[PDB]
Amino acid sequence: LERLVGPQDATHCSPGLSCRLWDSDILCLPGDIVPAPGPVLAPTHLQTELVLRCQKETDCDLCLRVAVHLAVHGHWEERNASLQAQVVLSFQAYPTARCVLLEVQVPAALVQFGQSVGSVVYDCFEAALGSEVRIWSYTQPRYEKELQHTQQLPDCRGLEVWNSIPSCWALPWLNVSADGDNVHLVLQVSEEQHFGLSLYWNQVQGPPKPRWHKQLTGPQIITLQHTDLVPCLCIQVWPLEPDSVRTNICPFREDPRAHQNLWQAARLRLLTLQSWLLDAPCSLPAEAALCWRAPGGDPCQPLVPPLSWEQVTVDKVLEFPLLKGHPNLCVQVQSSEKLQLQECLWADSLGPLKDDVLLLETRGPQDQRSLCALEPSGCTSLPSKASTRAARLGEYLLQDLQSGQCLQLWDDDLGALWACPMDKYIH
Amino acid sequence: LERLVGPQDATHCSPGLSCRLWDSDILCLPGDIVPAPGPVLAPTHLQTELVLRCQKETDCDLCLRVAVHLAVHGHWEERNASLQAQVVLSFQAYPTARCVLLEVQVPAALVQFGQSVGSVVYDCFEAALGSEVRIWSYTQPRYEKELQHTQQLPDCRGLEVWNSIPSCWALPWLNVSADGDNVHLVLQVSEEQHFGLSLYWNQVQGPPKPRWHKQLTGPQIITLQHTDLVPCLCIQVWPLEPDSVRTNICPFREDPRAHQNLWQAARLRLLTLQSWLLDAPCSLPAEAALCWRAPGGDPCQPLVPPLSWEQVTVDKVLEFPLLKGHPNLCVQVQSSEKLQLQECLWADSLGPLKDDVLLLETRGPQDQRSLCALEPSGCTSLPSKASTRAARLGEYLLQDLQSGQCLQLWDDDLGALWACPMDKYIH
Amino acid sequence: SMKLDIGIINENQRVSMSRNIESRSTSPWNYTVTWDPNRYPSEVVQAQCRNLGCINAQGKEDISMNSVPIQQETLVVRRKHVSFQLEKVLVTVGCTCVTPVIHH
Amino acid sequence: SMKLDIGIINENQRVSMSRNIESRSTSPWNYTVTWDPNRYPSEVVQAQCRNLGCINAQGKEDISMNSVPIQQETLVVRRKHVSFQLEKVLVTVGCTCVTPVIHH
Repeated sequence: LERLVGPQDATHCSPGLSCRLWDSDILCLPGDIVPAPGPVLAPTHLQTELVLRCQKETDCDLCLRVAVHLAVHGHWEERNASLQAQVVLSFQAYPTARCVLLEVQVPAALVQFGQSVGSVVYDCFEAALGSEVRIWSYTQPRYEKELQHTQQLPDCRGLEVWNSIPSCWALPWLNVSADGDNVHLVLQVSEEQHFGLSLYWNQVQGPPKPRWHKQLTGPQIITLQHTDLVPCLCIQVWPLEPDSVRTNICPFREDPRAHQNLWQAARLRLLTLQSWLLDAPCSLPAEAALCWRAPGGDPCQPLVPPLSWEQVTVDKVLEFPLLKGHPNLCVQVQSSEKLQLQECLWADSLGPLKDDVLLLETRGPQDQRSLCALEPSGCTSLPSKASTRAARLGEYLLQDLQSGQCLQLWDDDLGALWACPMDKYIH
Repeated sequence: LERLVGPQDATHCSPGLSCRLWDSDILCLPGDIVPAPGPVLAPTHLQTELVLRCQKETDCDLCLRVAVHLAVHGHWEERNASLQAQVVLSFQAYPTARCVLLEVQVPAALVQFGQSVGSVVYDCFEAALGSEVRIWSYTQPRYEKELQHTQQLPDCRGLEVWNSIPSCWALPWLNVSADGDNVHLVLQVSEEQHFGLSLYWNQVQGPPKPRWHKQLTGPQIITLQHTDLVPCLCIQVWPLEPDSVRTNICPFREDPRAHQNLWQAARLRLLTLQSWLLDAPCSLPAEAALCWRAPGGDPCQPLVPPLSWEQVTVDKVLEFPLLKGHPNLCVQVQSSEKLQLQECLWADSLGPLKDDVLLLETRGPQDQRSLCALEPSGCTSLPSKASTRAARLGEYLLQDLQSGQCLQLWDDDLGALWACPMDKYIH
Repeated sequence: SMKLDIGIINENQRVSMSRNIESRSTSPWNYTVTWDPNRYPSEVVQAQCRNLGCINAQGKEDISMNSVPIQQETLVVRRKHVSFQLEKVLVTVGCTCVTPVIHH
Repeated sequence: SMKLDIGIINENQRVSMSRNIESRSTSPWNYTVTWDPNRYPSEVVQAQCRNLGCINAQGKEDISMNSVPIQQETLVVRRKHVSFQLEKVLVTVGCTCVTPVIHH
C-alpha cells in the first residue's frame, strides 16, 4: 500500500492468489513462444508506482513497485483446477540490470478463461534519480509477447524526494552573512566532505573571470571583505567526485554595496588615439560620451550636442568619433542616468590640461558658420558683449580660427569642434 | 619453423612428445595451487615469435607464436611411466582475450625428474599492429605460479610488415604531378574507399589555416593551379572510419614556384599609426625597415641608418618606431636578403606622396646638429655647393628647420628625422 | 562440461550515478538495443558515436579531434536445443574524444 | 540448475583496431588489473579517470569539464567448492569528457 517500503524485498498478491518471490537475481530467458497446452496465466499489463525504500530515516532511495496483471489465456480445455505460473520481471536501468522470478498459484475459483485472476506486486527495483528504467514481464514458458514498460524517474526537484533522500540534502549548503562587518560564506557540509569551491565574475560573452579556486575538506567559513563584492560575483560548489552536480548562486545581483564597488574598480584605458576600452568586473548597461575639462578642475561639460551618448559594453573596444585627440577631452560614463566615470584618456599621452577654449561652430542654411565658445557658464555665441573670458577675446579668437591658429577636433556636414589656445592672451 | 603460418591453428611438439590442440576458446581457470601427487609436468618459460598468418597474399596479419617449455616437477616417487599434462595458454590483447587448451603426452623415456621434456608451440594468437599483448601459461590442475609474458607489437614501420599487411598498404596513397601545366594530387585508393581530404597552410603558432575539406569516394585526381602553391601547403588524408590514421605530407617546402607565389599573396596592413601587420600564407624569416619614397616613383631608399632592419613574424602586430606618420614613408620587407614587399601604408590615410625633402640630423659631440638631405643620389650634407635640388635650397631648408616649418618624424639622443615641404619652392 | 547456477552473484555496487552522459559528452553517442530471447542478457545495448569528430565549445563538429568508441568483450549466456553456452559479444559502451594519430 | 559448456562462442569481430586511446583521450584514464584464479576471466581490467577535469589544447587540466567513467555491468564465471556461478562485476571501461550538470 504505502509510499514507504522496508529494506527487504517482498511480493504482494491480489485476493485469493499466492505469490512467492524467488529472486536472488536469476538467469531469466524469455526464450521462444510455445503453443499453450491448455489454460495458461498471462501477464496482461505492467503498472509501476514510485516508492521510497528506507534502510534508516537518513538513507532513502527511489524504488520502483511493479504490479503485473494476470489473466487466464492459452487453449481452452473443459486440489483440482488450480493454475500455476512463474512470472519473470526484468529490470534494466542503464548501466545495471536485475531479474526477479515470482511464482503465482491461482486457486480454481479464480480460473475463468479469458478473464483476470488479479495481480502480483513487487517491492521494488531501486533506481537512481533522473534515470530512465525499462521493465519486461513474461512467463517461463513464454506463451505470448513480453510486456514492456519505460519510466523516466524524477530529479531532486520533487516534494517527498527532497527531505528524505541524501543525494538531495547531502549537497553543499551555502548561506551568506554580511552582518559581521565583513562577508561570510557559511558552507554547511559533513566533517568528512571534500569539495571544489570557485568564486567567479559572471561576464556575458565568454563568462570565465577567475578569482578563486579551492579544493577543501569542509565545513568551512570563507570570509571576504565588503570591498570584494560585485553584482556578477557567483559561487560554484561541488563534491570532489566525478560528474558531481555543481551548485551556482549569484547573491549580489541587486546588492547596493556591490554596484558601489563595481564602479570603484571600473577603469577606462587607451589602446590608441581612436581606440578605448571599458574595464569593469561586471557588465552593466551604460552610455558614454566625450567631455570637455577645464584647467580650473573637475567641472567637465559633456559635448551633447553635437556628439551623442552611445551605449558602452564592458571589455569591448570603442572607436572614438573625433579626428584629433586633446588632453582636455575626457570620457564620461553614465549608468542608470548617474555619472560613474570621468577618465581624461589623453592626459598622460598629450597632457597636461592645456588652457584652450573650445569653439562649437554650426553651419546654418546657406552654409553660415556660427561660432560658440564652451565656457563654465554654458556656450557663449561669438563675438559677444559678455563679461566672460572668451567673449572679451571673441574677436581675437574669431581671427585665430579663420587664420587657422585653432586645432579642428571634429568635422561634420552640420558643424565642427575647435580647440583654440588662450596661452597667447592669458599670459 | 616459418615466419608464415596458414589460416588454421596448429600445435607443434619438440621430439618425442605428442601435443593435441583442444582450443575452441575454452573456459580456463588457473584455480588454486594443489600439492603434486607425484611427478607433474610444469611450464618453465614462455617464448613468443612474431609470425604472419595469411589467408591469401593480400590479407595478412601479425600473429603470435608461443612456445611453452615443460620440465618434470612435482613430488618424486620411484605403456608405463608416460606423463600427461594439459597446458592452458591465455592471451589478452586489450580489449579481446582468448584461451587455448593444449594436451601434452610425454613418453617415459623423456621423464627425468627436474629436467625438461621440451616444448609445445602454438600457431598463433592474432593481434593488431602496435598492440600490447599479455600471455599466461599454466597446467590444469595448477601445481605452480602462472607464467606471464608481455609483448609490445610493431607498427607498420617494420620491413616484412609493410608489403604483405593491408593495414599498411590500404592507406591513402598520394602522388604529385606538376608537369600537366597545373598541379595534380593523384590519390591511389580502392574504388570503394570513402576518405577525408584536407588542404591546409601549416602556420607556426596556431597552425590551422583552412583552405579545403572534402569527404570523397576515391580514387580521385584533385587539380590545383600553380598559382595556389605555397611552401606550407600540406595535405591530410584519412579513411572515414573512427580513429583512422591521418597521413600528412608537405611537398612544397623548397619548391621555387611556391616561394614565388607566397610573396605575391603577402600584404602589409595598417591597424593604426603605430600598428602594422604582415599577412602571408606561410611564415618565413624576414627583416623589415622604414623606407623613404620619392614622388618621382618607385626608387625607395631605406633609412638604415638611423633605423635598423628588424625581424618580422607573419600574423604578429608590429609597433612602428617613429613619432609621426608620413605618406612618403613605406615599409620594406626582405627575406634571404632579397626585397619582397614595399607597401606605402600611409598613402590612403595621409596621402598622396608629398613633395617633401627628408633631413637626417645627427647630433655630434658637444651636441653639434649636423643636417643631411636624403636625395636620389645619396645623402647630401647641408648647406652644400652640389647641383642637386636640396643642396640649392640648403640655406632655405636650414631656415625652415630651425624656424620649425619642418615636421619631426623621429627623435633620439643620437639624431632626428625631419620632413621638410618643398612645395613653397618647387611651384 | 559442468553445472551452472540460475542465481547470479550481484555485488550491488553503486558507482552508477552519472546521468545523460551520452548527450553531455564532447564525443556524444546514441544507443541501439539488440534483442535475442535465447541469450542472457536478452537485451545487449550498443553505443554508436554520433560523429567522427568531437563537439567544440560552440556546439559544432571539430574534424581535428576524433570520437572513438570504447569497446569491451563481454560474456552472454546462450541457450542451446537443452544446455548453456558462453558467448563473447563485442560491446561499444560509449565514446571518448582523442587527438588523432597523425603520421607524417 | 543446468549444464554449461567449456567452449566459448567467439564471433571474432574486429572493430578493435583503435590504439593507446587511454592516453590520447581528453579524459585520459589508467588501467588496473584485478586477479582471481577462480573467476573467468581471471583478469578483469578496471579503468580509472586520471583527472576530475578534462585536458585542454595546451595539455593542462580544465575544471570546467568533467572526465567521467563509462561503466558496464558484466558477467564473470565463478568456480564453487564443484559447480559454476555467474557473477555480475561493474567495470569502468574508459572515460569520456562531459559538460557538467550546473544546477542554479
